[PDB]
Amino acid sequence: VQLQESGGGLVQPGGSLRLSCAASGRTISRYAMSWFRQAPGKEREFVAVARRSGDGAFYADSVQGRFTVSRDDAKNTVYLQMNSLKPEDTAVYYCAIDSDTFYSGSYDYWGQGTQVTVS
Amino acid sequence: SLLQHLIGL
Amino acid sequence: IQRTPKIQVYSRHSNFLNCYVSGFHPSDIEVDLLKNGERIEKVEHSDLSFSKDWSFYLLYYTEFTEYACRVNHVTLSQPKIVKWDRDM
Amino acid sequence: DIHMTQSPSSVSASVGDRVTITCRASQGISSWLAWYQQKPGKAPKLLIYAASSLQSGVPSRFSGSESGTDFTLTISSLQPEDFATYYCQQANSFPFTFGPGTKVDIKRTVAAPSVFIFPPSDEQLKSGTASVVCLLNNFYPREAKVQWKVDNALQSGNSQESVTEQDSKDSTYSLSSTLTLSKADYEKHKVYACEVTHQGLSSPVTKSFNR
Amino acid sequence: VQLQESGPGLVKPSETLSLTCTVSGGSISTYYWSWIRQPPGKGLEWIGYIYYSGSTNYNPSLKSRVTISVDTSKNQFSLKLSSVTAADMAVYYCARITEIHDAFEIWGQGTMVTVSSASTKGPSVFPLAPAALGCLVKDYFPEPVTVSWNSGALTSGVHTFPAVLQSSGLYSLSSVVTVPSSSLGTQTYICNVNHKPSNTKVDKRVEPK
Amino acid sequence: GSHSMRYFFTSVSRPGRGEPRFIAVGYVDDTQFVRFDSDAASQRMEPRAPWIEQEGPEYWDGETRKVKAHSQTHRVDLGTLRGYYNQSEAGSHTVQRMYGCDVGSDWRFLRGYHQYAYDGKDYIALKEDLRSWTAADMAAQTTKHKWEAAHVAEQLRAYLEGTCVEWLRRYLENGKETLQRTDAPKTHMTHATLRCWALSFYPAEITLTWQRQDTELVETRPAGDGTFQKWAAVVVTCHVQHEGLPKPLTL
Repeated sequence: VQLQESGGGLVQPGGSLRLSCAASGRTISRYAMSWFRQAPGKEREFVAVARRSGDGAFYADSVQGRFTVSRDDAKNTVYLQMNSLKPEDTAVYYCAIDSDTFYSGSYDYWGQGTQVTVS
Repeated sequence: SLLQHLIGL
Repeated sequence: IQRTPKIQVYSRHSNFLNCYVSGFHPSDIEVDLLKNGERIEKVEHSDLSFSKDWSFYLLYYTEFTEYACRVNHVTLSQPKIVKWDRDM
Repeated sequence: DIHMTQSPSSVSASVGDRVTITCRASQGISSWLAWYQQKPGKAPKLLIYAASSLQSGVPSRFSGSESGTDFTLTISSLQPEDFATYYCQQANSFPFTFGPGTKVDIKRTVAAPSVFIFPPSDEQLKSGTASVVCLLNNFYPREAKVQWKVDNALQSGNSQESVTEQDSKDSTYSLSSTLTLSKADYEKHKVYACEVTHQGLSSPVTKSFNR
Repeated sequence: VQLQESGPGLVKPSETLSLTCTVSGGSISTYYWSWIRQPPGKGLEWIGYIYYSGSTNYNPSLKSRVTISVDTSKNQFSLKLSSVTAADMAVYYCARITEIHDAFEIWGQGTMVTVSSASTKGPSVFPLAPAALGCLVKDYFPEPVTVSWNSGALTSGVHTFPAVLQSSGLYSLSSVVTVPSSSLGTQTYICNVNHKPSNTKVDKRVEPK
Repeated sequence: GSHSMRYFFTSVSRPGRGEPRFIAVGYVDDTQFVRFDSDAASQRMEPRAPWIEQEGPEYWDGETRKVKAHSQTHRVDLGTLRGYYNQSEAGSHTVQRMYGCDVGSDWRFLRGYHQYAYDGKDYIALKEDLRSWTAADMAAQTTKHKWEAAHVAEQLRAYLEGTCVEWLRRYLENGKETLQRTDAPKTHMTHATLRCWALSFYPAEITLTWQRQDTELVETRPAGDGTFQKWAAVVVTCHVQHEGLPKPLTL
């Protein structure tokens, strides 16, 4: 499975943006989708998870309320409708596949990541 | 009085 | 599975005009008591019950003093008007 | 018998949320479907019978529907007392069959587990047995995996796990994995570790100690 | 009504499992009185129901092993499983079937029946030295053991996990506290384990090693 | 004489018009004393007799609780029978259930009834022995095995020989003025065609014959006041047998 990131750029504080992530290869219908964030000079930080249709979505705390994650199994794409942007949320966002039907957080394939700069 | 205990077909 | 309604228009003895439709199937029936061809609004009906052959019967009654009873059923192609005969 | 299925297995929700739980049947079961609520340690409580009717005393926020070969349990305006496990039971043909059960949790921000490992005590090593305990603390959601590894070798069968019940203060879970070895087998290995994977972690976290 | 199970919780393997469910607040009457077992961790399984006349409808999966009886004189119906193996270890609920024979309306409190040929054993408590510290209550029979930290204090960060059934038939649970690392030396930590059936009271002090 | 307490239940599936139209009607001989229309605003077991009003709460609350159990059973049974016969979902079908108990001059149990129907055709019935079932078609054999696993006949026999008889006796005592009444028909003739009018008789069990014979007789019909009426005609002696006349009446 190949995951590609696109849909970032530079935003003003308080704005909005929607990341896209195309899933090339298998069809993402049983594997939950994830979003992350790695700041410069910092480790990765969980942001949001999109699970199978009907299994709900979960978000971290620095992104809750303002962020919402969507998935499109037919188009093999996941949309991160991240609104209310602030300068803190300035880092590359990733895509992680959950190759575990039981939702054990088995992230094997990862996207390239697209930088999301707020200024 | 009505039959208290019923069962489906 | 459909049986045509057996229609009876009669009075108890002011008065009451009963339109007894029995032996029909299914239960969905349209009984409209007519006064000189005009439907009577103050018409009451009994509770739907069936017989031992599973055929339904209903009693539509109204207070009255040329009356008839127009009943429409699935079996009947067109509404059937049975005049209220005082000798029947 | 008629095997019964439920969807989804778990529903993480919050207070005021609308919760939908789906049930299915292997064969046609007409509309003879019942819904139960069961809190841990208590007997199940019937909510909806015949796929649409509400049991007396059950709050009106619980609703059931059936479209075709499918049944739905709805909780509009979820309340703090509605977090439990829900079962669908068929009664079209004997025997009575229950569904697998769907658990509804109190949703919260994702928390990665804190992993602590515990070497076996010396007083236990003198009894001819050794036990290694790996602790997973304060993680959400419940779905976490702990794999035991000694000398970089995965194990199976010789481990047991226990999970808490979503501590009411922060609505997080806790897990403990026990590795039951023998005094002879324990002394034959140097490094003992547990690998933990969770949806809150981008990479697995391993806690290890040296004998 | 109120339903209460009155059966022994320890049945030896390959022996007859006798459970009695008393009915309070009413009578056996014409209701169908079912036996439902929910094994720990899995869903509910229906054993069968008894009518007051003794006519019972068994689950065909265990029809040959299950004997369900009714004692309407004493308002109690009984379950008599035979040749009981470890697969019969479950929480046995006695319930009343709904008046349209489709659900179970009134339930009993439930009784946990343990299938094990193990005698009563004392809990051997072992410390879990460090952060997080605890003590492991290993190889005790039967359940339960109550673990408390510093008598009645230390109610924050305490995680007492449910006990597991080992391969030898003896239970085991672990209790862990999450005290701050700044009080490891100044503050002492002792976990008190109380097993009433074994008349065992162990106060093990957990210190860093 | 003999008495019975029949209970007639009708549920008609409405395609796209909501829940099935369930009408529950309780009968003691030829007197309806209770009713339940699911489309009514009351949503209770409406009393249809003056004597049944003498019973207050904790009886209507119980009758209502059991009649919505019949409504829920019949609504689901409509979908079970639609799948048995592989029918479309856009049609309107009917399920009819009749159960009751007969008694004698001693008011002891005489006979028990429990029959089902689908679209006016017999589906299942309790045999006279009250232990076995007479399934009509192969679709009713599926019901037979399920109802024999559950010992439904034994529960039904317990109701029919037990609760039904004791409740009918209570009804026969609560409503002794009306349930135990017996009115001789007011037979009179009209004027070719000769027709005799049997008027205002209870119970509905009547017999009319002509002897000097290709007669023209109609079904007995409800007059609406708790009585019945009937007539027979022959184109050109009218004999009537009713419980209100110990001796035969010739017109």
